[PDB]
Amino acid sequence: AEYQNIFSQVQVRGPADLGMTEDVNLANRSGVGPFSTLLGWFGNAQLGPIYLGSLGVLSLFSGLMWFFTIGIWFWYQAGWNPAVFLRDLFFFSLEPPAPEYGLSFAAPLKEGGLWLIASFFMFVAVWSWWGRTYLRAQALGMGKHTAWAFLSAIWLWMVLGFIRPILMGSWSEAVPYGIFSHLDWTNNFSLVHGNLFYNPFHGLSIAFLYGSALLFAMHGATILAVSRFGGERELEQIADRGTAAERAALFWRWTMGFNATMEGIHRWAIWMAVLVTLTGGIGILLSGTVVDNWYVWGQNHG
Amino acid sequence: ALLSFERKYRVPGGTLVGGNLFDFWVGPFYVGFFGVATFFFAALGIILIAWSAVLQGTWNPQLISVYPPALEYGLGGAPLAKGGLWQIITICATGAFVSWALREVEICRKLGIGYHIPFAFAFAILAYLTLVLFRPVMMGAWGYAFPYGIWTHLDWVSNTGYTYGNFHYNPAHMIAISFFFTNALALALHGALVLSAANPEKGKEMRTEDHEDTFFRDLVGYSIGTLGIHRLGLLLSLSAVFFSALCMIITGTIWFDQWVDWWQWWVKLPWWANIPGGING
Amino acid sequence: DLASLAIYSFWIFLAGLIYYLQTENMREGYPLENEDGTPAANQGPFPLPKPKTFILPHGRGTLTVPGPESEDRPIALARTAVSEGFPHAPTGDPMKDGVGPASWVARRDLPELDGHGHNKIKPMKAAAGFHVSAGKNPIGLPVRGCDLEIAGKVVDIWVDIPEQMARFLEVELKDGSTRLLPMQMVKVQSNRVHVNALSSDLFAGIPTIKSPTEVTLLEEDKICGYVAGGLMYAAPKRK
Ligand code: BCL
Ligand code: BCL
Ligand code: BCL
Ligand code: BCL
Ligand SMILES: CC[C@H]1c2cc3[nH]c4c(c3C)C(=O)[C@H](C(=O)OC)c4c3nc(cc4[nH]c(cc(n2)[C@@H]1C)c(C(C)=O)c4C)[C@@H](C)[C@@H]3CCC(=O)OC/C=C(\C)CCC[C@H](C)CCC[C@H](C)CCCC(C)C
Ligand SMILES: CC[C@H]1c2cc3[nH]c4c(c3C)C(=O)[C@H](C(=O)OC)c4c3nc(cc4[nH]c(cc(n2)[C@@H]1C)c(C(C)=O)c4C)[C@@H](C)[C@@H]3CCC(=O)OC/C=C(\C)CCC[C@H](C)CCC[C@H](C)CCCC(C)C
Ligand SMILES: COC(C)(C)C/C=C/C(C)=C/C=C/C(C)=C/C=C/C(C)=C\C=C\C=C(C)\C=C\C=C(/C)CC/C=C(\C)CCC=C(C)C
Ligand SMILES: CCCCCCCCCCCC[N+](C)(C)[O-]
Ligand SMILES: CCCCCCCCCCCC[N+](C)(C)[O-]
Ligand SMILES: CCCCCCCCCCCC[N+](C)(C)[O-]
Ligand SMILES: CCCCCCCCCCCC[N+](C)(C)[O-]
Ligand SMILES: [Fe+3]
Repeated sequence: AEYQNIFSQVQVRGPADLGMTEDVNLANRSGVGPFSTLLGWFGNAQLGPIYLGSLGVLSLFSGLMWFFTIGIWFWYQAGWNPAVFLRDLFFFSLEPPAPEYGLSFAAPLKEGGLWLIASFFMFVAVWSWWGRTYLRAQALGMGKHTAWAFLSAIWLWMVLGFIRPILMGSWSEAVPYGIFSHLDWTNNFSLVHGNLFYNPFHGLSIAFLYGSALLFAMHGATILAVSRFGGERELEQIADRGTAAERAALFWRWTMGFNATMEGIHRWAIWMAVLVTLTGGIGILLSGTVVDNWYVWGQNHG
Repeated sequence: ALLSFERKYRVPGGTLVGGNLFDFWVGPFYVGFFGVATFFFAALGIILIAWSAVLQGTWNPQLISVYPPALEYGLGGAPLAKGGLWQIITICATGAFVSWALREVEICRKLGIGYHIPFAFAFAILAYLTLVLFRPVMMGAWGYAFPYGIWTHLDWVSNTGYTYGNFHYNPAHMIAISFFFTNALALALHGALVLSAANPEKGKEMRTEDHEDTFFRDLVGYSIGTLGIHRLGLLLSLSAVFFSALCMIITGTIWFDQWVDWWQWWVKLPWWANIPGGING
Repeated sequence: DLASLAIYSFWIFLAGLIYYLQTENMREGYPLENEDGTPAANQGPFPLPKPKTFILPHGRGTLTVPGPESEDRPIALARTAVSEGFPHAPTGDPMKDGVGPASWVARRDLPELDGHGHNKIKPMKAAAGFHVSAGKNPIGLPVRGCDLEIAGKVVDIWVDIPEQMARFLEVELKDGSTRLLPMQMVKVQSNRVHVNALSSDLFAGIPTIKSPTEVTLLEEDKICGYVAGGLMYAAPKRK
């Protein structure tokens, strides 16, 4: 049994790391938190410092409001009984206002008003966290990749609960907040649009989702296999290619006839993943707005 | 035919079977004994599929489909035209995959690297083998397996699914989706992080792995690090396919009713089974 | 209809994406060569990308890829056949000449610097505040080779300061001289550190570092190269 390098054999702690400074306002960075010996077997042990500016707190307030609004409703349904609350936890659901009210904000709370309220809160929570994702990068001088990639996730979300409800003229087209109920919605959606297995965007989204698990399995396993030559130091292997980068490229070239570079593999990676929610959001956006039934559409594309 | 740095790595040795007999390349491709084994198994399978296409009367790939023996044949043989072509192709596919994995182990040895890749591939091979071999054998007929066609195999997914109600409610299937969605979140992030460090603004210098850790700590108050994120990705992925295989090996065998109803063990727990109010009372 | 325009558009986008992605992954190793180092005739369908330039931190200069590709070292190998596609035999000691699984590349002879500009990898003695915080501390442990003899003893752990991670063990030989072994190639046990890749007589041969408080990217590559190459070449001394 040679060492496989999935868990560290020996942890090593030094002075807490307060990070690079660049242009970050350090007034907003918290203090280094504890050190997890548990986490440290797999990755970093430092639960060190989080930055919290004005966007960060806007995000955390809105996020909790959304989370609490759904929760007090769950208790109302549970009859304030803690045993029933815990029993029927996955069964509770905050449902959208019925089709009658359309795209209006005039529905009663015990009939979808709470849904609008929670959604407004989730809306500000998500876009402010996105802005946070951009600004945190600009402070450090880094490219905006993480922000662009996050936009693709926002796309699907944006379509499921906002854009497509508005093109259908009703808030009842949106997803309810609930564990079992948001699943039933998903099943119901495919059924009502003539089976999503016929949506050519759904099957593309699936290919990318599958391909993400394939790619990361490939990449992760490859960096581990060449970590005996310092493979994980990816940025330096980009600026000054070592034998880690070469052996990695060569494994794959000898296997499938082509290969990536150390930078290039991360371009493959960001795109494979990004196209999951990109293609997915287009396929949902078209469902019920332009195509009523994907079986029918598939029979005579048009 | 060679990368600028390639020649120093193309030395003799590392093969598992046959010595130096198959120790060579064709263009970029390494051969080896299992390179030969893969071609054999792949050619046979492709020939059997073409011959299965003539019995059907299409050469359209969107129509072609090779079905298992029907349930009547059990775990026994079947005439080629109605079951046996599938059964043999399945042996030819299994043979192509295992051979391919073992060919990766030989490429590993010549390059002096770890075995993580073959190891990871063997999880995909295992998921396939669950659907076409393990679950069929436990159930009692090859007919429970899936058909080799582009859309017909999707039909099998839909019909196997709905045999048990909304298949969302398979709890092992819930777990597998989590890893799938999480593994893609992680892949988006890892790729974006390295690229934002490698490609900063304007005429800024190349950032460092320190900036990468700072960025994430800035953002969510933690950063797992470069060794870690590669250990994570390998794990989320392999975990997703592990729970996938699991959710199917239990469906039709230990559980064969509607999956939604399994969740009544929870709601009929005696402490709260009868208490009025809620959804289930 | 709209949906048919969208899917047709997507397939054309995806093709330009695959093209972009593949040319991006041609910034190293290309153009392709024949086994004699001359430019191969068939390069495939994709052209080389327009070069890009990384501004390296710490005034270390500039990198432009794609650019002139050369090994910048002797390759002690010889053809075993009259045609393309066959193994190239080591003409000397593959371990010592640095070929095959023992390959290294001529990386820069500077150490890697962290974000602030300090050496990334230090010995722990010179690493202010760093300590073994979990697992068996290897320092002081005898080191065994794949022939079941002792080769040395661990005198220190060299750490990645930004990663807060053990990258090497420094080992002392009968000489009194030390070597670096990579963490990834050793098994830290309760009574010893075991090394599968190397037998005891091969520890002397490990590339030494020219300054005893820092490793360079060139020396990391020669050391890691040397001990990985042992899995193949030290195998008439294993089990
Ligand atoms: C295809 C898109 C469909 C849909 C189809 C499904 C299906 C199908 C499944 C889920 C599942 C999940 N969905 Mg959903 N879901 C949609 C949109 C959403 C959105 C949204 C867009 O805002 C949210 C917040 C969720 C949230 C959730 C989680 C409750 C759960 C795990 C997600 C995950 O692994 O993230 C990964 C990353 C994270 C950072 C996690 C953080 C989020 C927290 C809330 C996750 C808790 C998970 C929990 C600890 C373990 C699973 C539950 C237990 C088995 C009881 N879904 C739409 C309507 N969703 C799975 C599930 O298990 O539900 C029961 C599942 O099987
Ligand atoms: C995995 C769980 C289910 C299942 C559920 C689904 C669902 C649900 C969907 C697919 C979809 C696909 N499935 Mg399926 N599928 C299963 C098992 C398989 C197996 C198998 C085990 O051997 C294969 C070969 C495939 C292959 C495929 C592709 C035709 C298609 C694209 C997915 C993809 O991008 O992969 C990720 C991998 C990569 C990007 C790497 C490249 C792999 C290429 C694309 C493989 C294509 C080869 C194919 C044409 C067969 C050639 C055989 C011989 C060489 C002639 N499925 C089982 C039964 N599959 C999607 C589709 O588009 O329907 C048509 C879809 O919506
Ligand atoms: C019976 C079910 C139907 C069906 C109905 C649907 C529906 C409906 C949808 C999908 C969608 C998807 N389906 Mg389908 N699907 C079926 C069968 C399958 C099968 C199969 C049988 O093997 C597979 C592999 C898939 C696979 C997939 C995915 C490719 C795709 C979702 C991508 C994603 O990552 O969303 C996960 C990601 C998100 C939802 C975005 C999340 C973004 C936000 C911003 C994050 C949450 C933030 C929030 C503030 C919370 C943070 C705090 C936390 C709570 C802690 N489906 C059948 C045909 N499927 C989706 C799609 O893309 O359609 C094409 C979709 O909406
Ligand atoms: C209507 C459909 C039902 C349903 C019914 C089922 C059933 C039934 C199954 C799944 C399975 C899966 N479901 Mg479901 N599922 C539904 C809705 C969903 C939703 C959703 C609504 O959002 C999602 C995200 C999922 C997600 C998932 C995954 C967890 C899982 C598929 C991954 C997998 O097994 O890979 C595993 C990967 C492989 C088998 C591929 C192996 C590849 C091999 C080794 C090599 C191929 C080589 C190739 C031929 C070479 C070609 C290339 C070149 C020519 C060389 N389901 C609804 C409720 N689901 C499947 C599963 O869990 O499988 C175990 C399954 O069978
Ligand atoms: C291409 C799309 C893929 C993807 C990518 C992706 N997602 C992203 C990003 C990217 C590139 C980001 O940069 C961004 C991120 O911040 O990553 C860490 C994000 C993100 N994706 C997230 C979730 C997520 N993404 C999903 C999916 C996907 N994201 C795909 C796989 C899903 C699915 C599968 O449905 C989920 C659940 C978030 C972790 C994060 C954005 C967070 C956000 O915007 O919310 C704002 C803040 C709040 C709501 C705070 C309240 C949180 C809780 C409701 C309360 C509990 C927390 C509290 C602090 C108390 C703790 C007490 C405990 C005891 C509980
Ligand atoms: C941990 C599992 C995850 C993963 C990982 C993974 N896959 C891998 C690897 C790894 C680590 C490789 O090293 C290996 C690779 O070489 O990648 C480029 C591979 C690989 N994963 C592949 C595909 C693949 N992986 C899949 C899934 C997964 N792979 C998961 C996401 C899927 C899914 C999601 O469906 C597919 C389609 C291949 C690209 C490659 C293996 C290629 C190979 O085995 O070559 C030998 C075989 C042939 C040349 C052809 C044989 C043909 C048969 C004889 C006849 C056809 C039979 C078949 C059943 C037809 C079915 C068709 C219909 C269903 C449409
Ligand atoms: C323990 O006790 C406490 C107090 C903590 C309460 C417990 C909390 C609980 C039990 C929380 C449970 C919540 C759950 C499980 C939520 C589940 C959500 C799920 C599973 C999926 C979410 C999908 C929803 C999406 C896709 C919503 C998208 C919303 C948008 C795109 C924005 C929509 C915005 C609207 C309509 C308003 C627009 C307004 C303007 C002015 C722009
Ligand atoms: C419908 C909105 C979709 C937004 C998609 C944004 C594309 C971002 C692509 C990933 C980042 C790419 N890069 C490196 C080319 O900049
Ligand atoms: C499915 C993608 C496969 C990519 C493999 C590309 C290899 C091209 C090799 C061309 C040189 C010639 N050959 C095969 C005769 O040796
Ligand atoms: C062939 C016609 C053009 C189709 C569109 C091509 C899309 C290329 C996508 C990659 C662009 C990348 N980027 C932003 C990094 O330059
Ligand atoms: C999803 C798989 C996409 C594969 C795209 C095609 C890759 C083949 C490129 C071969 C280029 C290399 N070569 C061998 C000529 O140097
Ligand atoms: Fe990486």
